[PDB]
Amino acid sequence: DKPRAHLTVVRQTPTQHFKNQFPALHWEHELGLAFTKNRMNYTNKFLLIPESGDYFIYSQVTFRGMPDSITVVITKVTDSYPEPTQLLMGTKSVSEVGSNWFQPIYLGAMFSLQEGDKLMVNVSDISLVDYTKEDKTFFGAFLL
Amino acid sequence: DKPRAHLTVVRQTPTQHFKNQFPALHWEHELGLAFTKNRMNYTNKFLLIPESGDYFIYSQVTFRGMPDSITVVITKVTDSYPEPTQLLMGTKSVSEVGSNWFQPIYLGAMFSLQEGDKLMVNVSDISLVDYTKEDKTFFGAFLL
Amino acid sequence: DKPRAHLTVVRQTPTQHFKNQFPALHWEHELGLAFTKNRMNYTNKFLLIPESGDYFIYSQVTFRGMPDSITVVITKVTDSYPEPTQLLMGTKSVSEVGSNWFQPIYLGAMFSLQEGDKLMVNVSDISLVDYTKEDKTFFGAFLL
Amino acid sequence: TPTYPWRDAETGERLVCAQCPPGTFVQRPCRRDSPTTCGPCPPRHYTQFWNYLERCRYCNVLCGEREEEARACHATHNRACRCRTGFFAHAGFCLEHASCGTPSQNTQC
Amino acid sequence: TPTYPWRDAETGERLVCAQCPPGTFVQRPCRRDSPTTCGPCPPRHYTQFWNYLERCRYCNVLCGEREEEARACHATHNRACRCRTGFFAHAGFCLEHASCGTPSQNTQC
Amino acid sequence: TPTYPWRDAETGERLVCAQCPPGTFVQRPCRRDSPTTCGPCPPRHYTQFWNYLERCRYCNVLCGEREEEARACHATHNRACRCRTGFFAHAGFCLEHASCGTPSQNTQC
Repeated sequence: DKPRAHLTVVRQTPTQHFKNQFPALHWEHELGLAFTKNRMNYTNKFLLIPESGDYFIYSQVTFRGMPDSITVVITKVTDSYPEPTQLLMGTKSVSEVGSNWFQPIYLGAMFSLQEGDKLMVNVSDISLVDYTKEDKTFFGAFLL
Repeated sequence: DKPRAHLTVVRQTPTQHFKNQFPALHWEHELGLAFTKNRMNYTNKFLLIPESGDYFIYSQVTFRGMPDSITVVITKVTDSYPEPTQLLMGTKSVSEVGSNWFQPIYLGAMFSLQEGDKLMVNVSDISLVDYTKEDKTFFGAFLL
Repeated sequence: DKPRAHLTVVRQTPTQHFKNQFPALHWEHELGLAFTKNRMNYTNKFLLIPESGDYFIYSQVTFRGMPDSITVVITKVTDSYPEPTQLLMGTKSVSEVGSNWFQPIYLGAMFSLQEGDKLMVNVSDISLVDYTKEDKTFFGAFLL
Repeated sequence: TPTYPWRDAETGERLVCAQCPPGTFVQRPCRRDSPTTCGPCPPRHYTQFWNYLERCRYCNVLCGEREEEARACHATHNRACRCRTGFFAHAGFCLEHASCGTPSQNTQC
Repeated sequence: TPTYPWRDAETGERLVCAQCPPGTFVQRPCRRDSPTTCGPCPPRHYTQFWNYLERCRYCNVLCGEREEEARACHATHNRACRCRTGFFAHAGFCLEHASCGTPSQNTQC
Repeated sequence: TPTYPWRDAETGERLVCAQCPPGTFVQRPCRRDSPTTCGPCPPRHYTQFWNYLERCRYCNVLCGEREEEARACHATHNRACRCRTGFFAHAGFCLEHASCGTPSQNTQC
């Protein structure tokens, strides 16, 4: 059948390498609501595309701040070019508000992808990502 | 063909039974933009899954306040266990702002469901749900 | 195969005809991440439905204000009736905040459409639409 | 009388069909034999204009809190809502007017 | 002892099967021959109630910043989190209490 | 000269192919006979690095209000935008600097 994955959030291991850079998120790929099937593999922050075609890709990242803005980017990486492609961006300016806020950012769209492409989700600030439960921050893709 | 439903909001009949609990919403299932087809049935706040497989599930609930936060949860209920599963959560802290605000919360993802499962949408406060039009608050699912 | 389109934002040519009216947006249909295939045609702000069936339709419009509210509406137009149908609305009241804000509004749902139907995206204020990049404001549809 | 192009379901001869008046909808399209059958809009449905819908439009506007029926769901128009006597409309919210206020406008002290 | 309806995988005779106790799950359903096989919940999984799941529920609650394990992931319950000693819960945020404050409540000066 | 693995379209012999330089893209892959055909990037497209794309990248950056072309769309780079003379960049918004202010920084009184 068709390549499908729904991935859920885990605790994020805060990396040191970020030169004005948006780090990728780590995902759960088999426990609870998380699954991958039909050659759609999750390894090392990427979702590996096994088969060329049109994919619906989606993610929500819930942010909590206890920062000017918050941003989610879903990114395509290929070996054929050194720079990634930004497929989707959801960026929201953070109101002065009260420094005890939470917000989801949701993205989903359809893209023509190629066998071998890697999909990942990047955030503006990893320490703002709510990782406490699998229903709040997730990432998925399926071949149409 | 494949089980599909798009459901639209109706006036909510405010229930008394809510012990710190998120009530489910009532939906329209056949009038206007609302439809159900191919054995995907709507009864009594639930969408009945007729066929096991991978489903894309989505909802938007528009909130208007004329409250610390607002929350939507899409919930799976099975007979095989007394407690439901929270598939998706969209939770947003409500800014002091002005007490004349409105906000949508949108959720959509892919889940492996089983014949007999019931899907419902729960909200943090039913009296904040905008029910005035079918394009603002909706709930849907389709077998991929 | 199946009618599919993902469309991306372009610079908007500010029209004069808007009698308390929500203008439609212009889209890119072939460059970068934008594509249309299998008879799903983009002409003159509309997406032409070639084949009757159930479609998943989606859009994000990123708003930036440098206004009481911001609104996106996805609209169905038929020749059989002079008035359009509002399929989806995402409306968000704009907080006093700071007059240097940005926000996405995302919508996506499933609708039964007919061969010949035209889909378009309308906004509350065209001068608030962020058009700077293709990953921020987009519009798409695919036959399920 | 408005009109619309159509191709026959029996044997596809392209004929010009009659539009249905407000309150009605195309129940059966016109043939080479007979004209267009316009049936009346069912309960809680409407058509406001000369149309060729095969299904009437649903009355899909519910009046909220701080709101009353400005116009009922007829077979020729959708339901419409104004604010209640205590309130006036602003930005999409029906809110109070402070006397020491018409459904459309805020009257002053 | 709770019970559940089931139809046999070999030859579909509708028989009433035994529920599995907390800590366990239906590994094999009951047959006309043998009763229901309840297997123990695997690591980081639980069943809190008499059930007929074919798969235990995952311990899917991670404790955040300003948070500690109120209850560990057992085979009979999910993990639960309270705030740390320095903080109390409010609206979903674990925040400080200003002495001149229990994990549930704000104590005052 | 960078290089890339490829399997032949005619008869799948795995051969190492030549990368295309900035400004170009793989129009035809290398064969057992001939090397890699690099064609020039079409209008409003670019490749900045040694690549093996079968399609150049689109110049997908439009300059907004309060913005000017810092760098034009070349065949070897994407378009880039700085703020106009009246404004400086901050958080993603190009905004004014109050004299009694470079496109990158706010100059003071």
